[PDB]
Amino acid sequence: ARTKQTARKSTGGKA
Amino acid sequence: GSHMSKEPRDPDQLYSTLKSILQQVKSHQSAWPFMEPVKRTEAPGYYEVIRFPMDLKTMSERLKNRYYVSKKLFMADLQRVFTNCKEYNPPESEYYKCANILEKFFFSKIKEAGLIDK
Repeated sequence: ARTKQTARKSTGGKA
Repeated sequence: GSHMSKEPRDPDQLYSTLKSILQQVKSHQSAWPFMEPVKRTEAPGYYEVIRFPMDLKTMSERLKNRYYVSKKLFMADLQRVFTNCKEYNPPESEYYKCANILEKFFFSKIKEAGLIDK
């Protein structure tokens, strides 16, 4: 836990 | 110099080659997701698709633990990060293409590090 990833993953805007 | 520079083999020359590479792949923007393991669920049905989720973190950490005793091991993991990215994440989602972007860089790294052998 308490991880600071960057993979937006959740669909929102990536291109 | 003048040595082989095309066949690491040794678990040490490899480990840190792969260690500096992974470092560089990770250093390569495109390796921004592979860096750290995904939430497995925050991820839009990612683990549901990704039956093989590897991250540069576990890579350099496994590599750390002296797991990259093989040129391709290193690969199967890095190559893997790319696989999952390409597995689910679309080639337009900035994710997959990133895989291909760094994987390309990564490709120059290995071949330069005499790693890659396909």
